[PDB]
Amino acid sequence: TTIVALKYPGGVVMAGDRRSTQGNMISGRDVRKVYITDDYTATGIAGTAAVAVEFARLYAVELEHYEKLEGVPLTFAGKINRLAIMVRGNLAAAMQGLLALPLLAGYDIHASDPQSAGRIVSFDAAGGWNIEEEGYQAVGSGSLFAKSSMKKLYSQVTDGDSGLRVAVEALYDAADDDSATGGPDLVRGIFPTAVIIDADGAVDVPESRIAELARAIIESRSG
Amino acid sequence: TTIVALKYPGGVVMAGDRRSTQGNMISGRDVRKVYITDDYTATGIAGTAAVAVEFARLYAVELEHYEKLEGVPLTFAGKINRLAIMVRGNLAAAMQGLLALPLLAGYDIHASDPQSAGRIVSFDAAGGWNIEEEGYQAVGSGSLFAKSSMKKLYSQVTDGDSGLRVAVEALYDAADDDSATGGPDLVRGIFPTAVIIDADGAVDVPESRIAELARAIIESRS
Amino acid sequence: TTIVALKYPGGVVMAGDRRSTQGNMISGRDVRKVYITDDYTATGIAGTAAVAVEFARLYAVELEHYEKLEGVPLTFAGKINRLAIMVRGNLAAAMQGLLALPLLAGYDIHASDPQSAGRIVSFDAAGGWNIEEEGYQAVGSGSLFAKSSMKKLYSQVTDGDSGLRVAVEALYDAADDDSATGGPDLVRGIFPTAVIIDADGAVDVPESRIAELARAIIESRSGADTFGSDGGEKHHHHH
Amino acid sequence: TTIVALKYPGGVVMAGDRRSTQGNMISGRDVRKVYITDDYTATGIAGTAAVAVEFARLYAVELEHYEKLEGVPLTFAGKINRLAIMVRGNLAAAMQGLLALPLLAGYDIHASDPQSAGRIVSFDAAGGWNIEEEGYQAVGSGSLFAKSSMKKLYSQVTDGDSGLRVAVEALYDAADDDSATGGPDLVRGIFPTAVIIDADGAVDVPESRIAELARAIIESRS
Amino acid sequence: TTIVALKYPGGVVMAGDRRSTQGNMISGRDVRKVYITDDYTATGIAGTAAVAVEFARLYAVELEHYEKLEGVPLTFAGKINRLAIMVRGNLAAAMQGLLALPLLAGYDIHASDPQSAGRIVSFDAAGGWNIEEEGYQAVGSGSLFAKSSMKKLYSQVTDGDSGLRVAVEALYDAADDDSATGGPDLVRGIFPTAVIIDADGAVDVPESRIAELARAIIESRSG
Amino acid sequence: TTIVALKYPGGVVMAGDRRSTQGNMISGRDVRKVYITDDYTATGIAGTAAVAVEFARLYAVELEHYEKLEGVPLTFAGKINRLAIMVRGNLAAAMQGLLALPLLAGYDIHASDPQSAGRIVSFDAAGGWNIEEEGYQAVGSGSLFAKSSMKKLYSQVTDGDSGLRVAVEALYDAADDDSATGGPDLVRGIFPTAVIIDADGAVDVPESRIAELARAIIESRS
Amino acid sequence: TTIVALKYPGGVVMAGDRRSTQGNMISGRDVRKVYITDDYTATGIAGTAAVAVEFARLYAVELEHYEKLEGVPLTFAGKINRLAIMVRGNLAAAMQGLLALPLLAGYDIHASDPQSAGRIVSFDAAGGWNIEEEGYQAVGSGSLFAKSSMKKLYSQVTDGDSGLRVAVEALYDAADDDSATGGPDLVRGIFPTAVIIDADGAVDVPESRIAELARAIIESRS
Amino acid sequence: TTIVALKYPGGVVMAGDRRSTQGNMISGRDVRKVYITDDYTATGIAGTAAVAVEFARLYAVELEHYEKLEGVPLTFAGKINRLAIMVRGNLAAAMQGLLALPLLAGYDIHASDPQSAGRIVSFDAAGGWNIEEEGYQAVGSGSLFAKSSMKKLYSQVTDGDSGLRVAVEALYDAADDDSATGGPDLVRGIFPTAVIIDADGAVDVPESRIAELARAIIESRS
Ligand SMILES: *C(=O)[C@]1([C@@H](O)[C@@H]2C=CCCC2)NC(=O)[C@H](CC)[C@]1(C)O
Ligand SMILES: *C(=O)[C@]1([C@@H](O)[C@@H]2C=CCCC2)NC(=O)[C@H](CC)[C@]1(C)O
Ligand SMILES: *C(=O)[C@]1([C@@H](O)[C@@H]2C=CCCC2)NC(=O)[C@H](CC)[C@]1(C)O
Ligand SMILES: *C(=O)[C@]1([C@@H](O)[C@@H]2C=CCCC2)NC(=O)[C@H](CC)[C@]1(C)O
Ligand SMILES: *C(=O)[C@]1([C@@H](O)[C@@H]2C=CCCC2)NC(=O)[C@H](CC)[C@]1(C)O
Ligand SMILES: *C(=O)[C@]1([C@@H](O)[C@@H]2C=CCCC2)NC(=O)[C@H](CC)[C@]1(C)O
Ligand SMILES: *C(=O)[C@]1([C@@H](O)[C@@H]2C=CCCC2)NC(=O)[C@H](CC)[C@]1(C)O
Ligand SMILES: *C(=O)[C@]1([C@@H](O)[C@@H]2C=CCCC2)NC(=O)[C@H](CC)[C@]1(C)O
Repeated sequence: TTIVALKYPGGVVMAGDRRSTQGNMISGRDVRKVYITDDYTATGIAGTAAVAVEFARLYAVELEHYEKLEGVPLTFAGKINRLAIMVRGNLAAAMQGLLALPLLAGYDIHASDPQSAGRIVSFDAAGGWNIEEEGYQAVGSGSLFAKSSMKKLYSQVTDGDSGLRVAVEALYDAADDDSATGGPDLVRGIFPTAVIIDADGAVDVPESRIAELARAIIESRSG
Repeated sequence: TTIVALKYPGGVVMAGDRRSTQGNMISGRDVRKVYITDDYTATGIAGTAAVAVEFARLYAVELEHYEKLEGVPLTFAGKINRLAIMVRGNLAAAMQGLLALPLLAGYDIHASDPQSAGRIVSFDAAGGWNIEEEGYQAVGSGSLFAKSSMKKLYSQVTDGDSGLRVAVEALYDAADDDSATGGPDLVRGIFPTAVIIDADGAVDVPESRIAELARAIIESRS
Repeated sequence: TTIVALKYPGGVVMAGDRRSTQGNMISGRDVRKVYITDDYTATGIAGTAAVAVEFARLYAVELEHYEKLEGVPLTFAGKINRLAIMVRGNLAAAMQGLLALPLLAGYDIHASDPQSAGRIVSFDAAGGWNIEEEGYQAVGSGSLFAKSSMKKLYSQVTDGDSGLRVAVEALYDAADDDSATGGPDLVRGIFPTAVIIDADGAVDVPESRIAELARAIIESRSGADTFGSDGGEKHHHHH
Repeated sequence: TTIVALKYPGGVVMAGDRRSTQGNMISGRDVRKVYITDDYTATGIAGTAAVAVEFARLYAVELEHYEKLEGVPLTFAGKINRLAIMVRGNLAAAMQGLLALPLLAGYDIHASDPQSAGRIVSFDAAGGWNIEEEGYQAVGSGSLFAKSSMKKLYSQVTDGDSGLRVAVEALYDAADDDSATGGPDLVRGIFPTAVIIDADGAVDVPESRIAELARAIIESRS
Repeated sequence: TTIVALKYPGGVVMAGDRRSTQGNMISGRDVRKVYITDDYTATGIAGTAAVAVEFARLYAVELEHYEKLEGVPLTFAGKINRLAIMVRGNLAAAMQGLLALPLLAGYDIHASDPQSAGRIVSFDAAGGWNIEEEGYQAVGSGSLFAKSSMKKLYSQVTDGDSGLRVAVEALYDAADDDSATGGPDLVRGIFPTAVIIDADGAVDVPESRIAELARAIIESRSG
Repeated sequence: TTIVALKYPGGVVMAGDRRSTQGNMISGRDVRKVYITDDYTATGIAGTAAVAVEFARLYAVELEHYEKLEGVPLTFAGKINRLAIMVRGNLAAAMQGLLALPLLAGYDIHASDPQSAGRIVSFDAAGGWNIEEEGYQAVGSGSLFAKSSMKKLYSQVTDGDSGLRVAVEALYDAADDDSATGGPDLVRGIFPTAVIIDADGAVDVPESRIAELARAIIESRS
Repeated sequence: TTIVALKYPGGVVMAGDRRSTQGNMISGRDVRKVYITDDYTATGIAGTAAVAVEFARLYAVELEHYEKLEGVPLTFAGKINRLAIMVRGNLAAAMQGLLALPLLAGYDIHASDPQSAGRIVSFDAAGGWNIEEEGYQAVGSGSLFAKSSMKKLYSQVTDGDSGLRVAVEALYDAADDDSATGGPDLVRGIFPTAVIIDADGAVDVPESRIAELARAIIESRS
Repeated sequence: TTIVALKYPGGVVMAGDRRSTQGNMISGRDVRKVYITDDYTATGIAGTAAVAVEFARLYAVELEHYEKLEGVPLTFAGKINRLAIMVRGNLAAAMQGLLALPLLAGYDIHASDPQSAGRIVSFDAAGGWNIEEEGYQAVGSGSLFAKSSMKKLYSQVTDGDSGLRVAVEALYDAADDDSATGGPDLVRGIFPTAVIIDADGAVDVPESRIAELARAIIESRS
């Protein structure tokens, strides 16, 4: 698994691979690992699928629940805290192998400066969180490969589209070096999924845009 | 890893993938796992990379050693026995994680009927061997996928070329389902290696022929 | 054990073998592993026999329970969630050798496009589920053999009968390679069971069509075996 | 695995199934488990395949080795003792999972009464042996089913052919109840192998004869 | 990690490095480990990030909670006891690898002599506390190097400014000998954080001030 | 520790960091980890220092020993085999926490094409070796960061100087992400060491050249 | 750690060292280990710092709590029992390494004979207590050294001042032989603390008096 | 234990504390840990006393043995290697708890520049050695304190006497923070021992010079 997230001027993008495995066996090729959790946030999760999925589903319900009860959404800091508490609650199970780690991306409508209102937050198994300041982050078995790739490509990020391209290329580098991360599948037409979030909210990136970027990356390296 | 071998009218073909890993990490993309061990035999090995390479190397030396000392090569049965003894000798080390399992393919110049002189032999960790009679075999983490694929494609094998095509497609199916087996890499131009053996001896299959077959398999599935 | 499920234009079919074992011993030859759980869904279970039967029985009760209480059946997504929660609830027991894994097949009456309303969903021990979209799935010790077989035969599925045939052939290939899966028993007349589900609902497939399909698969392999050889050599002859 | 042996008036018959497995997986369908070890004896072996084959191969060499060195074959009791010593020698390996148990069938040319010169001997992991006196014996995971079947069918053995039939039916019952034992495979035409030994020596039973008995048992149960 | 604290005439200073690691990997470069917990106290924490952060957050809430309920802030001794009880409460978890150890610095408004009203308190895993009487203390994997450095530099601490400079140099020595403690990062412009507390209260030291001190220390040792 | 090696047109460069640690403690700042082992080869080693230093020293003696005894140096393949055998010989100790892994760089004087005569070989704990074909390799705790960095920078390598620059930058990237790898120390004036090998032999890269490259990388990133 | 207590005509004195350690490291030099727990009692504690401090603090609160609620202080026997019960309550934690052992010294206002109203009570991990009647006692890693020293010096105790001198010299002897007990630190001017208790109540001994005695002991041994 | 060594213009000095312990108990106050091992070298050892003494004794014999046999002393590099091999030989025992680590100080008569001919070499449990390049080193439980102290005082070393003073002060700081290292004992008149080595050879520093330095350090800190 590999999930990446990066900030660009005016927003944030999060993308994830489609592979699921059982030991060495490829058991899934179209899993979606990045979810829009509310109008301004997306959650990507690595680790045990059952827990990962529950986290994303319960977390979206909890965010909207607060909103309906209180009339206003939680502040970004409050959203982070709720995710952290949810991860912390799974600590015992995690020690027993049901370990799941989310990566949170969002756009803070209340931030002072809009161009930098993008947010990336990582979490550890005990519920510790860290608001990323370096511009990008990644979780999963291919995360180190992805991060070392973004380290070299990040300077090319100037807007949402160059942001998305660097994210897809980082996932491509993760797949190139980590057999547990799925690369673009040209035969079946399956590609990484991605969410972009800016002042207008969180939106799924259309598969055809990702397909085009992936094919370009492949062609480019083919020579 | 996946190494396959299958028999076709007049000979045998053995093909192997190119991937090496360390845990989930892809650590190699061009490893050669199939070796010509003498004029009429090829060995493909799965398992611990260090042990596999050493088995193939020592085994070829042992075969030629006998030939130079005695003036004639070992009978095919003798070749099988030496490889089995070599595997048996690694049993202790294997239980400690140094396990390697070879797959042997050959053409028996002394067999009565030439069209069926092809031989495929598999081995277990204790040195047990079995001369295959169903037409094909495979070893490695992708072997079950490869064998289930060849079970459906084998009736198409009628000569060396259709044999080669089915072998490459079996490796393609193994890579499709086993993350530890490498599929054809069109970006880097790296494909499975293969050896064909018939009455004229063992010869490495040129990469261009495999690339061709691989692209046709991919085109067909898209 | 092997349970398979596959989608065909307009529906879905699920079929299961009949073997039960205790170690190497064959302890049962007529176990039924595929259940109609409601009018539009079937459940096939692999693993610990005791837990498997209980999951199917309790799940059917839970689906009907909701229907009687609320006046309407659960949406397909809700059916999936309930089965996932039930599996998750057995996680402790499963880590202690009581593990069971279900495979769910259904027809979604509320799906937009009827020809593809067929649904196949797999589950892992922790309750994780995945709606299958490659057309087929299988669970049990013979599942890898069944899936590799279906991978090569799936392009032949064009309707319910060809789908049934392919499912039976996949079970046949699983039994051919997995000693824990039972093949067709011609001496006793026992064959895999199957359920077909389409817009008119889930129905058990009659034993006689499955028996016919099975003998046809066997005669066909018998013929191919004689036609074939080992790179030219034939080591056995039928007599 | 299931190997059976039974005495009939004037000789003995030994038959074995063809299945090899690795966990639940069927890894082989034509394995031969019964060997003619010398002119008057056959050995069938169950357990670890590597070791089983070595035993049979080494044992035949040892019997013929004695014969060439001393000019005469070992007495039947001496043949038993050598086999026992070979099994005992594998005891450490066996406790480590490489356990193989042979079943020995023979015809004693030096026995006083020819009609009963047939011999069946079983062995345990420590090298203990027992000359069977009840008429039949079996080894392997399906042995209990085979023995209970022979217990009911043994009164039908009156000569070599009815003995061969009972042995095949015992293997059929073992496969019917033990998933590790292979039944007759009508699709592939593969059947249990058998060896018959009488005053004229040990001979392999032709496959066609076993196929016919197998079909009659199946028809009869159908 | 290294957190240092030292008393100077009239107050106290606490400074912390910015590194977070996962095994040998540097996983963070801008973590803040020193928090102002109330108007007159600061808490620096080493160990498990998740527990560390939760300690500081809950501790700040608990101190203000008492103040709002009772109308007056807790005495300094009461503040120490509350932190000790919180640490003790994590002992079972700590034995499971979730260990966190705080270092408390404060200014006691009720102390008789103002020049020495500065306070430094250390804590062990069982909730034991000790009010430091030798002028400085440190916690974390680089604490012994920091303390041995302050032992030689402490006589130079005559006021809050030289106290801040020494604190920075002790952290510099900790980073020089402990790979788990981060040194000043001149390329990215990231430096240790610090808090100064005197009769006017606790205040964050501006990063620019720390950067100047760090550059000066670096120039000096260069020759 | 991080040691990197990369091929450039006409040769090869190997560079290593200078840090040694004991747990979290920095215990050394000027360790040299890259050695010229003969006129055309360099060895860099990661792992337990006592064993690493021993391996480089013993290996250079072995290479020269052969040369003096036989009158000619070992072929490159033979040099690889000797290093592999030495590593294999330490396996028991390595499972005991004494593990050391070398990285070998060389220039093959007997290679057909001089521009590509550069060689990079990696080794695993069991003595398995692999001649690298992707152009670069790295060993040590910072190796993955270094390899990911070189993957993006490798296309800039057109000669020995750009090759050296990319190697230093890879080490810089390794130190930026791995606390166990030492970055350039501007205060003390200590920098990574490097060896360049081309048709004229292996020569140590002067510290001043490395220092200029390091400063340029630092200025570039700030 | 070392805490000593001894009876003198008319009262009792308790004194403790100032060292705290973490393994071999000296982590503290001014810890106070002897507390006045009520007007007529002092408690000194050895073992886990966290537990010892909590024992002294909770115990003082419990004694005064009883006094305020009931209007009169607990009898000396009651005070002993409360401390024993508190120690017993820590048993589980103590078996887990959180072990602390108190030493209690007091003056019993209700005793018949005032010259001997001094009391010293020791405690074990399970809450067992013992009223010491031999004149002195000590707890901590240096206690055996302190007791053997007091055994030889005790006959010199004739009043409060000589009692104080013997206590300080016993702590001196403990520090002389036990690296975990701190000696008088002349450089920093830190000395053992002490509490004296007689008919007028418990009072802290001024540091200057202890420093004086310590200097005299050192002069004497020089 | 703490043993320090530092280079000064023209030579080197090595000094060690005098304490030996058994658990928390001080079991010795006058142990000598620094030995002159030949005319130009001194060895200081920490760890298990039995093994430490054996090392110093055996090593001095080995150095002189070579000299008598070959007519010339070993080069400094050879002396290092011999000590390393001796340490490596104790690795199995060290794992079992008999761990001893030497620190080597010497003056290399064959060095090009005399003012810097001083040498300091440290060793790890596996026999790994490192020629110190930053001016000083220390071994033992108080070594980190001693090194952090020398890091601040080293710029004061300008000759043999200031180097000896700084070495004594570093040992004083080690004793101040490590209960296992002995400080100057003014009551008994026992101080750290030291060896100075320059072009004229290794000589023991007279106790009176060390006593004066120690008393001055103590008064200074008072
Ligand atoms: C990824 O972390 C991975 C996925 O299978 C899993 C599936 C769906 C969404 C959550 C992530 N988890 C694992 O355990 C695999 C094995 C290493 C995986 C492919 O990495
Ligand atoms: C295959 O068996 C595999 C290869 O890495 C290895 C490399 C070279 C030749 C021998 C075979 N061995 C392993 O351990 C991997 C993980 C399961 C592998 C990719 O399958
Ligand atoms: C299959 O999964 C299998 C069946 O015995 C069992 C029986 C009835 C319904 C649920 C499935 N379960 C087992 O434990 C056997 C051994 C691996 C089995 C035949 O596979
Ligand atoms: C039988 O004993 C069996 C055979 O696989 C084996 C193969 C060839 C000749 C010797 C016997 N051994 C096993 O381990 C299997 C599983 C228990 C087996 C099928 O019973
Ligand atoms: C420090 O103690 C350290 C920090 O990562 C951690 C991070 C943020 C605030 C609390 C302290 N904790 C650890 O576990 C690391 C291990 C080497 C650390 C760098 O020392
Ligand atoms: C590197 O591999 C490293 C070095 O300390 C060591 C020292 C000198 C030359 C050989 C390599 N070895 C280790 O054990 C450290 C910790 C993982 C190290 C810094 O990486
Ligand atoms: C003494 O018992 C000792 C002290 O550190 C401790 C500190 C303050 C008051 C209670 C006693 N406790 C220990 O664990 C040390 C090690 C043996 C100690 C110095 O003896
Ligand atoms: C020091 O290393 C130490 C000494 O007792 C010992 C004695 C004589 C010369 C060799 C060194 N070794 C130990 O085991 C003690 C306790 C940890 C010691 C005081 O440190």
